[PDB]
Amino acid sequence: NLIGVTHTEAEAKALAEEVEVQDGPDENGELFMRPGKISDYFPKPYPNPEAARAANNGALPPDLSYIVNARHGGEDYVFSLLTGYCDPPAGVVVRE
Amino acid sequence: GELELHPPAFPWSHGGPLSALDHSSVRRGFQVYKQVCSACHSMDYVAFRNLIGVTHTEAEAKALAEEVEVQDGPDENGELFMRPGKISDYFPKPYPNPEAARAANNGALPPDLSYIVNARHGGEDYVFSLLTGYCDPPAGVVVREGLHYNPYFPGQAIGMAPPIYNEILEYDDGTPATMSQIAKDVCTFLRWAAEPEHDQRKRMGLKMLLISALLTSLLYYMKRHKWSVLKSRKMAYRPPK
Amino acid sequence: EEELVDPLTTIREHCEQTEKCVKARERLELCDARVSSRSHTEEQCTEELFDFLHARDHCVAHKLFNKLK
Amino acid sequence: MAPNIRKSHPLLKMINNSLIDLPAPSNISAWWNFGSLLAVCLMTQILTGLLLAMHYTADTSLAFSSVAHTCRNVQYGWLIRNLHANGASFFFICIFLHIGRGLYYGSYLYKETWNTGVILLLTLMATAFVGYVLPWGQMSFWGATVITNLFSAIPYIGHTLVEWAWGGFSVDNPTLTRFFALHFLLPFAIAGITIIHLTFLHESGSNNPLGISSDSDKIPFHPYYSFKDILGLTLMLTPFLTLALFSPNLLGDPENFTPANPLVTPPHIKPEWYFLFAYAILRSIPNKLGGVLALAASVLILFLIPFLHKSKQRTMTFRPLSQTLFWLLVANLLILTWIGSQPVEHPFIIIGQMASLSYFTILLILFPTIGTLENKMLNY
Amino acid sequence: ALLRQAYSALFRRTSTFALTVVLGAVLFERAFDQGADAIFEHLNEGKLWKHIKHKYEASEE
Amino acid sequence: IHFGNLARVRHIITYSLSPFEQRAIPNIFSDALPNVWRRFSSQVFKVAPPFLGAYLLYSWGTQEFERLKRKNPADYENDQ
Amino acid sequence: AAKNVVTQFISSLSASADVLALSKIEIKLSDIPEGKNVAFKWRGKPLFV
Ligand code: HEC
Ligand code: HEM
Ligand code: HEM
Ligand SMILES: CO/N=C(/C(=O)OC)c1ccccc1COc1cc(C)c(I)cc1C
Ligand SMILES: CCCCCCCCO[C@@H]1O[C@H](CO)[C@@H](O)[C@H](O)[C@H]1O
Ligand SMILES: [Zn+2]
Repeated sequence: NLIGVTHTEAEAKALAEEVEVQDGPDENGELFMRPGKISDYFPKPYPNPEAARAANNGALPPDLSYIVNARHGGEDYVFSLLTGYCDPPAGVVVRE
Repeated sequence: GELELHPPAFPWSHGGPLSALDHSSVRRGFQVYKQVCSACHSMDYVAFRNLIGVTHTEAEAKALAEEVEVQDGPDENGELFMRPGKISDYFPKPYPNPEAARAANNGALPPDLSYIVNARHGGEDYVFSLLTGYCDPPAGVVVREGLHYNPYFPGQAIGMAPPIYNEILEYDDGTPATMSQIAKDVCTFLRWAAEPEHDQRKRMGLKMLLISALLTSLLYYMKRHKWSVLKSRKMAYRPPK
Repeated sequence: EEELVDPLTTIREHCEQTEKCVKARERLELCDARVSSRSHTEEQCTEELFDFLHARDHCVAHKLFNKLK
Repeated sequence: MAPNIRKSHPLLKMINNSLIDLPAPSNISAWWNFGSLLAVCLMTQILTGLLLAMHYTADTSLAFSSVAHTCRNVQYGWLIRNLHANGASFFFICIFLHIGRGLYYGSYLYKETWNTGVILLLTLMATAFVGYVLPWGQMSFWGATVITNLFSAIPYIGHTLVEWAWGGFSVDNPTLTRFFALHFLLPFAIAGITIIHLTFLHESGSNNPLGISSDSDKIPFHPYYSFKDILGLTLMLTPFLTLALFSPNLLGDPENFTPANPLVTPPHIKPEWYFLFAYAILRSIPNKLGGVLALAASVLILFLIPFLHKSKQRTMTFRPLSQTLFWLLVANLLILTWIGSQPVEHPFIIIGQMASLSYFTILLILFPTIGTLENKMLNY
Repeated sequence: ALLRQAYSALFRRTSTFALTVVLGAVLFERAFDQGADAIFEHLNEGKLWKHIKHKYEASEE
Repeated sequence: IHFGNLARVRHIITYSLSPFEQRAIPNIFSDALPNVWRRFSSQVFKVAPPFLGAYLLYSWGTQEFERLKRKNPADYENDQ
Repeated sequence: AAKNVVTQFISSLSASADVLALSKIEIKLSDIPEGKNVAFKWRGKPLFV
């Protein structure tokens, strides 16, 4: 998708090679590893939500594909969230 | 093209338009699969619940389904885990993917046996003869290392090892485990497994034939009745001359 | 006294000794005999064999199930 | 405006003047029942069709399993399925009788009613063709590939038409899905045209077995033909149910009980009986392009029929010669059918080419010729 | 004289007629099934689970 | 209006009786069957022939196919 | 016939063999200790006992 958009057909190939993907099975039935190709989708950082929650405290870092159109205010909103963390005002106690 | 040998036609208990499945046999047939075929053969479309009211008690089934461990999850860690089987579970695959099965059968892929009978020409008549029917090759026929001879299978070289042999297990119902007796049952089971409806469908056919015959007769009267007016009709051409 | 025998192989016998089965089982051996002796023949007694089994088994079917349960 | 309430109601005036007060010959036979049957048939397929569609999943990884689930899990699912697959046949049977009838009584002189007919058939044919792929079984798959692959015989403008039709480079999901959509659609389009069909008919009324003005003696559709029609229905519905309730798969090939696998090809690839005759003609000509044409024309030919009528009389009732030529033709189809259920080895092949060769020859030369010659024997 | 009596109380008024079919049908169903089911089963004596059930229902372990 | 414009017909009388006054399927033997035969008879020699003439070709075609599968002992008379 | 065929098709849309399977879940009252809580899974949503 990146090609013709933000990268060269070259950049992308390489860019996609920086990752290892799970393909197969092979002649033995085992799953194996291989270097990424342009026809590959951006790697998941986890294998399933139950796991992600595990490494973020119950919190589930939502897939960011459609995120902007998924929250009210889109980018205007997704911006302010990032650029905008701060200390709580009086009476506001944030759980550990 | 080439020469084949068509299986004869055994008079299966359930071969009649009005004859159901000898559930007694099926129950056994089941075991034959459960303790023999379910070693290389999958039956993905059946599940222990299906057995209830058919060949086992709701009790038998539960227990029967518990004899297995299944993979569920993920859990509150994401890992997959193990648990004992429940009726709502489908008969366990003996492998995880063909590529693997082939690996443990010499390229050969023991096909899922769910719809098998309706998947091969001659159904059970066929699937029977195959089992009860392996033998030595005739002159000129050399079988490659790894395949066994069976005239009832195209190419005569099947990758399946003769699966049954007298007393290869024991029917806890008492029936003598003679080979054919096994193949008989397993085939019968195969039919059920492939079309549970079987019975109810034939029970319907009956009802349908009865209503049908009666309602056609009735309609035929009424058709004639009304039409009489025309078929009885008489006409004359009387000009003024 | 109670020696477990597969009705199959029994009825298989009874049939092999039958007008058709015999006039076939004979047709085979004849093939086999020559085919086996010969070293350079492409011949195969498949046909003949089938002829036999086709006959044998037909017979088998007609009776084999009366014995099984 | 009017006394009763079925002639002054812009709706009942259409449920009436088309099925109750409708002027019908008094002598039409059983070969006229296929009309309504064909209809009723549709009315049913569509219904069972939906009922299934409500449980189907069009996807090369669930199509088979869904259909299977539909049978094993859905209440009366299996029943509903049978009826549909068999409804298909019942449908064709009725169509073929319907068509034969029209040929044997020159109903095709009703040009429009005829051409609409032909189209209706075409649509029905296409319709099944797609519906077959849905269960995505071996035959489902391969039948798709074999047929769709013919298109690539057209020069230039085809090698593309195909990859477009597939949505890819081979029959795959992209196809399945679009076929399902198509199978959902076409039936309706059939229902639609069927309306136009019956209209062009009501512009002249039914042709009768004798082939002479019925005006001298016509009867009201009801109860005469409404009654006849229902009896006709039962006299068919019986075997339809009889086979579909006692011998389900008698008709359907088994290779379709084996989940489609693009890697392995079935021993023999052969369609459902109602496509056999055509299959046989396709396979008679060795040359994808030619065979394609022969297939096309093998069915398209129908359109010509009207322009190939030479007898001074309409129905063959009073034309012995034509009649046997007609039955020679019918049997000529049986053969083609049979030849289609067989491989491509002698004698079949030669018998094949002949049958097809005679099929066209009859509808193109004999029929029109024996017709003329017939006329002169009447001394006309 | 059933035919008479019938044509009078039943098949006369298109109302009692219909009313008969309804009720009539009710009876038909209720008793056509029995017969059919019974016939069917008989033709399959001891093959159905309805028969071989006594062998595991409260008689094992 | 489709009942009246049809055609000009004169001097024809027709008499018919209510269904109730006449018989349901009258004279099954004296009239019915005899005609059922008549009809059958008249057509057989038109229809039947080619159908029959096909059964042959089907038979020969099929029958002969099998024959071409069995081996010809003459191919193997000098394979010593 | 009518009545039947119609019943047949109508029950067709109601729940199927499988969905009716996960329908119910039972719990043994003779394996749960005092105080401690254990949660299962029912009609998708967890169940507390
Ligand atoms: C030892 C593993 C093994 C077991 C256990 C086994 N089979 Fe098979 N079976 C196979 C294999 C492998 C094949 C495939 C051979 C081939 O297709 O070349 C096969 C194929 C089949 C086929 C037929 C394939 C065809 O095309 O006709 C059927 C039917 C079948 N098995 C039935 C059974 C039955 C019945 C049982 C149990 C009573 C059974 N098998 C037990 C290994 C086994
Ligand atoms: C889509 C399905 C079709 C339906 C549901 C249908 C229905 C009908 C109906 C209701 C009639 C009136 C009664 C009768 O059958 O004689 C009719 C007549 C006719 N149909 Fe069709 N038809 C169909 C297909 C066709 C086809 C494929 C042809 C042939 C190309 C065709 C040709 C005719 C002709 C010529 C008549 C005139 C009947 C006569 O001679 O009186 N129809 N059709
Ligand atoms: C023109 C009338 C119809 C014809 C001739 C027809 C024919 C068929 C055929 C040929 C099949 C293959 C059946 C098999 O597996 O043996 C089929 C399947 C199916 N049809 Fe139809 N169909 C018709 C209408 C419909 C309609 C209107 C729908 C719904 C809009 C529908 C939905 C399906 C579905 C879900 C399947 C796939 C699952 C299955 O095979 O049962 N059909 N149809
Ligand atoms: C998707 O394949 N469907 C098939 C079928 O028979 O569906 C009912 C099928 C299966 C195996 C081989 C060929 C086909 C389709 O063949 C066709 C299809 C159509 C339309 C016609 I005109 C003529 C022929 C010969
Ligand atoms: C020509 C019209 C024939 C209609 C026949 C109606 C047959 C439907 O009969 C069905 O039989 C099943 C088996 O016992 C039952 O389980 C169903 O409830 C019943 O409706
Ligand atoms: Zn096949």
